[PDB]
Amino acid sequence: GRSDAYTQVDNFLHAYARGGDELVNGHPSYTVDQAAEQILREQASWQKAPGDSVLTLSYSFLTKPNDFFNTPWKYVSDIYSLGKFSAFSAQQQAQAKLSLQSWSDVTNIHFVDAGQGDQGDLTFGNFSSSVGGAAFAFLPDVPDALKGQSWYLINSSYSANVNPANGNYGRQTLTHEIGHTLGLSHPGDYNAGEGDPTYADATYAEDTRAYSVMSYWEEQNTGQDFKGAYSSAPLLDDIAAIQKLYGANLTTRTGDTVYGFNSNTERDFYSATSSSSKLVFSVWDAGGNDTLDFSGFSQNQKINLNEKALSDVGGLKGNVSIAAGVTVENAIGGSGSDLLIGNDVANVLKGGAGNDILYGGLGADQLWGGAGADTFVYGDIAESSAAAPDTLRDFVSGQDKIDLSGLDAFVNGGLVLQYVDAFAGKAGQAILSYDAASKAGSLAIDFSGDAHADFAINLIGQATQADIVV
Amino acid sequence: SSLILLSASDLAGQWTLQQDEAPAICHLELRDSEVAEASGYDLGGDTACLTRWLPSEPRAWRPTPAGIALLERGGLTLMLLGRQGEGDYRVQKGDGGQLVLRRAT
Ligand SMILES: [Ca+2]
Ligand SMILES: [Ca+2]
Ligand SMILES: [Ca+2]
Ligand SMILES: [Ca+2]
Ligand SMILES: [Ca+2]
Ligand SMILES: [Ca+2]
Ligand SMILES: [Ca+2]
Ligand SMILES: [Ca+2]
Ligand SMILES: [Zn+2]
Repeated sequence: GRSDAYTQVDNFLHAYARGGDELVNGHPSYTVDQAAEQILREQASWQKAPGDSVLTLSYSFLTKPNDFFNTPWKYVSDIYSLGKFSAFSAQQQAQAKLSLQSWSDVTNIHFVDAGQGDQGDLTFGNFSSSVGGAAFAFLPDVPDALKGQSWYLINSSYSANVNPANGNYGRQTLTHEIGHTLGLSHPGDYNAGEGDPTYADATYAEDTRAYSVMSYWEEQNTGQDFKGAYSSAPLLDDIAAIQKLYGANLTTRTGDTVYGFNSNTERDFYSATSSSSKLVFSVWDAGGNDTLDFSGFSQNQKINLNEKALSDVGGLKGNVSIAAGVTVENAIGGSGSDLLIGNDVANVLKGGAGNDILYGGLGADQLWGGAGADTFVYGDIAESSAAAPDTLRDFVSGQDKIDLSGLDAFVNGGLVLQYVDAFAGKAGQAILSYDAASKAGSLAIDFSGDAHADFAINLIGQATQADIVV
Repeated sequence: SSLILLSASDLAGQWTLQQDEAPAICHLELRDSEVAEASGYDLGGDTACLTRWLPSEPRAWRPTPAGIALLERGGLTLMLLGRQGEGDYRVQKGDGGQLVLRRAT
């Protein structure tokens, strides 16, 4: 029967399911695309200037109140005074630039620094008299007197916007409000301080900040948990939404990119610097041989390389995801016992220390268990065909295991393996080979019974009959 | 627009968590002293009472943009109480009931 290892793989592959027909948390469940359409429901957007191949927007940091701040009531009925105006501090400006960059990284927009003043298409400023929330901004369908503006609350009672930093609320607020200025709405109809909106007022279940920084609701509402951290950059649904407006940025990170520890992204939110780093990010990558390096954590992790999939990394739940249309090739676990799930292409999976469970999936995968008792799982013979077999690069007989327990042939067909030296037209016959000289080995199986191997796994290190679980 | 993320000091004090209008109730003390391991703040009072509704006893908590989270030692959320209104946080029970957190007295 199916082993615990197989069940763990199967269970995580189906974790954080969305888009089904049944209700979730009393709400309809949306696919990434449906969520994107919903976020863009107001149909607001910037028009690319004539002669520009890509939308170009300048930004500036107000030095003094603009027309809107001086007489808000002339542009917004509800507001009479925004209190005391203050310019963005050096820290606020530096962080705003990182948030702007996180948006231009995923879609086709070129942001241009317009300095200090009111010359930018997008402007930033602080105010002290709350109008219901921590900040606000205007969609690009408003009159020029308000277009591109985002405002942030700062006073003796609220200091979250004073020191925005990687992973905190102040930084997400910048990313969120900037999102509005570019054309994104909250995933549902609600506004801070206006009435008493709750997650129950959401249009769809996935309206949480595990999927969109535009959401007002906690990631815990959908089962994720970032231990108090906040995504500093666009999430899964944000990426899909903004790309519907200005397209996918196919020039971004086309090199062999590493995310997590030892990152070469030069992006604070994609980088881990210690064993205590709380990572929260959605990967947008346009090409190359990429790796999710989570080697620096000790907690048991669950990593899923499929597009749109969420992973439990560094002790958090569903904090790492891969954007729709993105292909991440490799994954490196930490010192804990991890679950590494590959995708349809050839993946390099390294478990590291601990008793890991690796699942290459389709394609000829290079699997390293590392130290500890590791298990290499197969759920379909197509995952390691004789034509394109996986290679177990550090197999240790008596310690590691080749797990075929979930294969249909066994759990449903009741096939029994017969180890032989050569196929003779009998389904289930298997050949275990090993060359001491090259230290190379292999397992070949003829499931159909046509005397031809239809499943094979190459090995660097010997494997015996006892190392194979069925 | 963004929700105001209240500080621990903004919510600190004596609170009660009870099932609907039923007698089942627990007295809690939300403190604003930091707890590093849980990435939150100290939760005092009769926290042991909470095991009547939770798998383990939470001894830490933290404000969220639209609620209050009760935490296990490592920082994971054991219970998220959504803000229904000023000083009124609630969560739906597994069965069908509702737990309500309101300031004491
Ligand atoms: Ca890349
Ligand atoms: Ca790639
Ligand atoms: Ca694969
Ligand atoms: Ca490991
Ligand atoms: Ca091993
Ligand atoms: Ca290992
Ligand atoms: Ca494979
Ligand atoms: Ca065959
Ligand atoms: Zn907003």
